[PDB]
Amino acid sequence: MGPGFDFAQAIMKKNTVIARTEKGEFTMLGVYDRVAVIPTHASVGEIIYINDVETRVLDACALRDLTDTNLEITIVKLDRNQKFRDIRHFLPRCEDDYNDAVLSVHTSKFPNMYIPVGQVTNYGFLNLGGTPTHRILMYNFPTRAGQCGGVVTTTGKVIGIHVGGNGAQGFAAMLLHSYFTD
Repeated sequence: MGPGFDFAQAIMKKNTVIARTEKGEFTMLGVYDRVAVIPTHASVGEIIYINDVETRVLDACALRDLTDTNLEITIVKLDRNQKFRDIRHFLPRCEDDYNDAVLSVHTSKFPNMYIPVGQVTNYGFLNLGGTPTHRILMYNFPTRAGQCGGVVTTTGKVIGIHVGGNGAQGFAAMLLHSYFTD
């Protein structure tokens, strides 16, 4: 409807796949080459389904900060025959607050879903499903089951992936450029 949704759509159409693990279907953001991200609670194994194709996982790393605190981001390298468009130049370098963000989801259950979530707070610490978690972004939308892995964007930046909610607020794990240096 506007330039927020325009940027979000451009990311969804070229840089997302549907990932299925034993824990469900997730929006998965492809970042560069065969490297993607997914919430750590997806519990990625040796094999994952990507757009319903059986795919070997070449490497998977559950990120933690240097306080050894969960970040709730898993980086996955996929044995896929095709590279993602490189979107690393759209990743923020530092922890920040944002105005006017969109949360975008693409699954069997929620195809082509775009939610204007508004102001995003650098929340920091969250007890997420009982796990102390750092680098959490917060937005005031009643997000629901099925939105995990959803991509959070502003115009020109990909800032996070949706990892939880409490019925009134939603929470995303930050994406930072430094996670994807190669």
